[PDB]
Amino acid sequence: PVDVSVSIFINKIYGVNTLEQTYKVDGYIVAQWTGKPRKTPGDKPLIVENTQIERWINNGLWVPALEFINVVGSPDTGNKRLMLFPDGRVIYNARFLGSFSNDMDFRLFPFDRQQFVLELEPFSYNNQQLRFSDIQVYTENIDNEEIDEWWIRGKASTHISDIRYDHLSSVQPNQNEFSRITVRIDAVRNPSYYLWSFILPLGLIIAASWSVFWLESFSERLQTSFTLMLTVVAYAFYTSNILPRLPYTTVIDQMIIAGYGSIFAAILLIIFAHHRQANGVEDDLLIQRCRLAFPLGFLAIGCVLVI
Amino acid sequence: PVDVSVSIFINKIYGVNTLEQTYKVDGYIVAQWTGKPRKTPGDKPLIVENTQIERWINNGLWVPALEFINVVGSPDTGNKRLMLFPDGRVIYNARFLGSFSNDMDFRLFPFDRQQFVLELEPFSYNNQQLRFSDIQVYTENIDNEEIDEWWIRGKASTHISDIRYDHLSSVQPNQNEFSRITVRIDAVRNPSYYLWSFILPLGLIIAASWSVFWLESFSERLQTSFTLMLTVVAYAFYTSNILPRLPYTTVIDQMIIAGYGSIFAAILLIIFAHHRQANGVEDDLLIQRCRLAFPLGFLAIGCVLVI
Amino acid sequence: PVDVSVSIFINKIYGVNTLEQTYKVDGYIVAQWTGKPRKTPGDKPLIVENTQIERWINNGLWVPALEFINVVGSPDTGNKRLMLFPDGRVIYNARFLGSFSNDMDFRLFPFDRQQFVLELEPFSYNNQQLRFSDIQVYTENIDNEEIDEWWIRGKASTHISDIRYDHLSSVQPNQNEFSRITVRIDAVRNPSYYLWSFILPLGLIIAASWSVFWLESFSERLQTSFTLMLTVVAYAFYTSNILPRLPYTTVIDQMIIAGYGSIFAAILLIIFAHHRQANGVEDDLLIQRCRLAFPLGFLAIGCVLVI
Amino acid sequence: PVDVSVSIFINKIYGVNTLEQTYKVDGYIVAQWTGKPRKTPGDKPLIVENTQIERWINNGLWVPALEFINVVGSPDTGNKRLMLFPDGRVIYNARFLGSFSNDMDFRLFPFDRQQFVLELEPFSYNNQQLRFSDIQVYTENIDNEEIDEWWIRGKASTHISDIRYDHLSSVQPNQNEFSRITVRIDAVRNPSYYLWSFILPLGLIIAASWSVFWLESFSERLQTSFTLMLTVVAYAFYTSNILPRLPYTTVIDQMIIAGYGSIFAAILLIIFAHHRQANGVEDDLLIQRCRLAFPLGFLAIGCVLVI
Amino acid sequence: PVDVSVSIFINKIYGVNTLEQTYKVDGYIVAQWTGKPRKTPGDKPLIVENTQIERWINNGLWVPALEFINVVGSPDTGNKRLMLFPDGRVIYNARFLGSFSNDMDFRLFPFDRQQFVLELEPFSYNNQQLRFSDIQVYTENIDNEEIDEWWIRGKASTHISDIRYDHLSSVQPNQNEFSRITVRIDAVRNPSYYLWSFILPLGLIIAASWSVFWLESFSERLQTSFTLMLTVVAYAFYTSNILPRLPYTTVIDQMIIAGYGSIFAAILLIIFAHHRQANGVEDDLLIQRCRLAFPLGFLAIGCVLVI
Ligand code: NA
Ligand code: NA
Ligand code: NA
Repeated sequence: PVDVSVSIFINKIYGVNTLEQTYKVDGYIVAQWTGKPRKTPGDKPLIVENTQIERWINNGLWVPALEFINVVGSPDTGNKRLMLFPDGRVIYNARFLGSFSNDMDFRLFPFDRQQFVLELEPFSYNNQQLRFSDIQVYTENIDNEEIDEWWIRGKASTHISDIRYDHLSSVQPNQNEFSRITVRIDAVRNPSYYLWSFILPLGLIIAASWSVFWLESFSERLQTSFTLMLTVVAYAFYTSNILPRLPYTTVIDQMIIAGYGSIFAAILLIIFAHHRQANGVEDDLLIQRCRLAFPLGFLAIGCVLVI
Repeated sequence: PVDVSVSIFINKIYGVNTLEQTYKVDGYIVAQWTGKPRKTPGDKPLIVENTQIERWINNGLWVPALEFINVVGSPDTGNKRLMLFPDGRVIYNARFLGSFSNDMDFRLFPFDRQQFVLELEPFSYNNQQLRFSDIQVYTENIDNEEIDEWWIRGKASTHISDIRYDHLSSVQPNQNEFSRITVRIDAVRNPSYYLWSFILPLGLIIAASWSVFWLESFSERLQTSFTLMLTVVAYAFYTSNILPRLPYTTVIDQMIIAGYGSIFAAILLIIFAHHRQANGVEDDLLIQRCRLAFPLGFLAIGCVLVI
Repeated sequence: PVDVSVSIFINKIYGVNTLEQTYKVDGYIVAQWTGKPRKTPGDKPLIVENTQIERWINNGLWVPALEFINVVGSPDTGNKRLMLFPDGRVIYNARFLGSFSNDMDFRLFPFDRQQFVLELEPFSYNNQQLRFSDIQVYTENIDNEEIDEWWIRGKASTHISDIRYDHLSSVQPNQNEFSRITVRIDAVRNPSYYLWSFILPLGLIIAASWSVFWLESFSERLQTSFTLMLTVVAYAFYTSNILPRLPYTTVIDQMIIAGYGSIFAAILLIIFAHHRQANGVEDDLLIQRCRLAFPLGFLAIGCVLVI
Repeated sequence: PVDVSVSIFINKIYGVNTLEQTYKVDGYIVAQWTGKPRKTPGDKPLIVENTQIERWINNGLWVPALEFINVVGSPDTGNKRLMLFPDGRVIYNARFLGSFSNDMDFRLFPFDRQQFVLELEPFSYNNQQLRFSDIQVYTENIDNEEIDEWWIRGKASTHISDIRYDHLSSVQPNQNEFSRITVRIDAVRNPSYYLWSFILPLGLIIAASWSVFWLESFSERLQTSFTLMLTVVAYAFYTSNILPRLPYTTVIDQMIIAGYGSIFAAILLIIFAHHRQANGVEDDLLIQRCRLAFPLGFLAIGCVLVI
Repeated sequence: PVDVSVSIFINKIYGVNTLEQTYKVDGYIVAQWTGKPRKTPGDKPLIVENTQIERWINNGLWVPALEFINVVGSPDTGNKRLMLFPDGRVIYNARFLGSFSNDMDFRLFPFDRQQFVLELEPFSYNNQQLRFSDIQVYTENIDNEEIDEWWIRGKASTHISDIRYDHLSSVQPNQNEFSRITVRIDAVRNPSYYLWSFILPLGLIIAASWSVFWLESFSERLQTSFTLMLTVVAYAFYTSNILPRLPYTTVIDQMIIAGYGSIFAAILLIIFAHHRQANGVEDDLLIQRCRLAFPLGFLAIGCVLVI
């Protein structure tokens, strides 16, 4: 095979779309292999700029195509340089821009700890014809800085693995596995905006929903609970545009569920308190000891749910 | 005709847009036919990368164009390889990315069970000049995994059928039918998010709407019903952006209809209870036996509507 | 002139955007004219696939360009075949995809009855150099089926007319008129979703707004009317994203107007009832005979407005 | 210089985006200059269709590039004809489609009276090498018709002016000014939809906010004012998506401001009426003469604000 | 190296997207270097228009590619002129259009004072082979005018710095640093729209929330506070689409936080006032001296928070 050395530079990571679970990564790729010795004008290496490499490719120069596996849509490439040394090595430098995708598990939404994965693999040549020697990822632009609400932490993990493509074994009998480079960049979500915009207001809504039992008569406490459940419905919409549709529940969706449960349990308890009287003579105070028991049970529920 | 063998590899299915009834499928296509024996440099097969196939096509090589019938917009193709063996066969490998469309029947919205259809057909050569022998679809990347809220179940159904184009019979007298490959991938929607975000909150709203009859006087129960119907209007908006405009009613839209019906039937019954008095002396308890009859009728309605 | 025969095939009509008054039409166009006899390899006709027609065009073959007049944006063309018979005729087959536009009058919104218009006209050759003989439109894919909320009814109307371009008369003295093909496909909007999502809920809101006069005192009936007008404001937003900005009023906007009018007329009547007392001794029942007169006038208004 | 005559045809103006202050204009451009006499096949003029003009341009034909100065993004050109007469003149006909921009002053929003400006200027040749003789704009398609909510009024104003580019004076010593064509199309916004959707409902909200002073006690009138200010907040959102962010106030934003001012002045006046009692014995009627004075002052404010 | 002189002209800055922290800059770039003397037809300089420069580039002319570092997506270039003087200098004039990005710090949101940064750097040639001599930025189109809600103030700051690329040092031993031009355009946000749309309405909401303590009994003041907190929730949504997700709090988000704090502190104080009675005989006036103390503390909080 041909020993190909890659040096991926990351310019910036931007536009991390949580709803679509995609992100956009800019930067440069510098692939370098070796070939036969060639003659250049002077001792200096030749610079082959874009839209003119095609004359060299139609001349017979071996320029492989390196594609991104996990990309979404066509990667919007820009300028490209094919720098030709006369000692033998050929260097293909290109700028890439594309939307990449990952799994992006969302069990803990505001306190999330994710990673951004770049995958590179030759489109046509397998590991018997093109082998990746090593990659050095230069993430010095975003090594210790925060993009949007994501704090990039650590360096970039590099890994070279041989992926196997069973769909291509009908045209290649034995050699049908490809050398893939994986680049992993960790990212920790900053939870401050969610903490002061969704979590603590909903805690205040929960305390206000607890405040129904301090009232004195029945219609006023029903209207109190109903106008509280209306503003609980108000926060049901706000979370519909910050995280996608998930089979599980996150922290904020569990808080919405707890708000609905607290308010409707209060309404049912108030109804059962009102219809407690068989002949309309009994006072209703024995079941209304939930001024100091219902918040305690709610705190126990929250403490269990945190762990 | 020419016997063409296709091997479609599916990389990932993403972005299933329910409102537009489209979805995006990435992957590779490997078409393979046979031709005259040719000579290559060495015994090894020749690899013809992208943007250089045109020299071979202008030289006179037969490379058919395979289009997607059910695609929406232009399929955003990427890299392509035209691998030439010297024993005779020509292999056209290409990467595709495009938005596909299907019927996507939506009778049961959250408990839906749909399929994703890929259709492939030659654009110009009919079955008398190009015949699809067989297709093996390698859906091993998403064989037993869940994309977004869709759990992909089973393998990919393959079928080769001869479709007939009557619009082209004016230029082709007898042979005007084309061989189309259909690839069917089943998908079952995960109903959990809808279950805890729309169905059970609306059930709590229904019980709260039932709670009007436990009040004691008239103006308070009217205001109770009105502030309940306001939060029923609140959920009328939330469902407007999760499923498209349909002639029929789904489960959630039927629940909205049942909420409106319950609240307005309660308001009309309360009004008729108030105006039951001919001279203002009669008590109103005979018509207010719906504390234990109106929910029973609603449960009967729901049980009939489920089946 | 040259007699050109067109056979437009319609694959699917999708994405009818009411707010933008555009729609997207896929399918194929098959133009066919006649020319000098030519020699082909063998007796079989020659197939000229895409991205290779340019060699024949630079060789000197007459391939006219047929553009779409009413299209929005560039029509996203795909594959194209230039099928050359040796008996003389040249057949240009191409696939088109583009957003088309029409007037789309919206007097009756949910019970609308619209049409989809495709217009085709040569870009450069007038009727003295290129004449459309006839068109057969093969709308067999959507002849008797419903797209989105639009039921396609009937076949496709064909018409050939000579349009006149006065802007081009400075460069062409007498012959400056072009032969345009118009294809009309009727479509009837399915009114069910609007009927059970906007019309009947707003009727229930109207009846609830009528229900104010059954109350007994003043502050409660004002708060009743105010919390009803709030949920009338709630439906003012929902209709803002289903139909564009229009100088006139549709059915649903007239229902919103009637809701505002009913509620504010009720508020003004209640205020005038309260201030009817010169010295605070008069009872207010003479002006509150609108329990059986205000709905009757509203029904008369609606019956007049329907016709 | 070379005398160039332009004849701009306007097909349709669509998609006037008020928030972005852009609009889309379709149509054709017909540029015509004169040159050396040439020989054509026969006496007829030659038609040079698109994607084949490049052979004539590489042959040495002078085809200038005319760009649009005020365009947003790349103007999506379509088909183009380079019609060559043998008597000497060369005619460049092209179809354009692009998003144009203007200042679009918005002092009176619903009763606006705007214009749509098209600017054309050669990219490379100044007025010493290419001079625009005259332009005739053929706006006969939209001369007396209304697009969206904009009624196009009058014809199209034509003007040829020499614009000066000081950035290019380092490479051109004296001749660095360019001949620009400006095309002005007036448009009057139809105010009906805003009149019956925002202006008159907000007037009803204003009258309902005036209705607080007719109540009898304090808590009910506070809750009345609060539930009115809630639906004033409801219309604060609806206007956020119909006009962009502006330093000044339009008519509708002034109505929102007047609604907030009326309601909060009523609340402050009610509070000062309640705390008017030094010992709780005084009646509060002297300050509540605003049943017939507060609307009069509001009418004076509105009459001053209109002029 | 080669001395390259740049003269950037700015046509217009538009579409400053605060949520994405990007902006769009149109205009022209005029690069100019020197080379060997050449012969042109006549004494006049040669004009090389677009899509024909490639013949000169394949002939062997040195045209460097200048890229934008901070751009988002591919910069949508338009027309380009390569003006060749016979005295030796080569002038590359091109039009650019692209979305640029900056840090855009948002500590004070409505009273913001930002800058727009354009960065230009050769893609392939380092400072040993191409050196930027000087840049004159001609921002005369927007020198003293306001774009959208941004008032452009001052001229454009020019700076030439040598940036160092450590990722490219594996292919270049010592010379691996590039000359970058930075263009800084200051912009001050106009705070008027935010001042009369968010700041002063929320101040009125704060005063209305203070108004709870003037009521007389308990259930009415709870419902007062609850229906005030509902319209505080109403403004929590409106600010979600004008500024992005930030770790810190701006002015308006601090006002929302202060509104929630004031209302829930009032609710807690009212609850503690109600449960102040050990046996139900004590009057509650000592803790309700916050009619003249709670606003004073709130004013102290606001005065501290401003500085
Ligand atoms: Na309320
Ligand atoms: Na509300
Ligand atoms: Na919304």
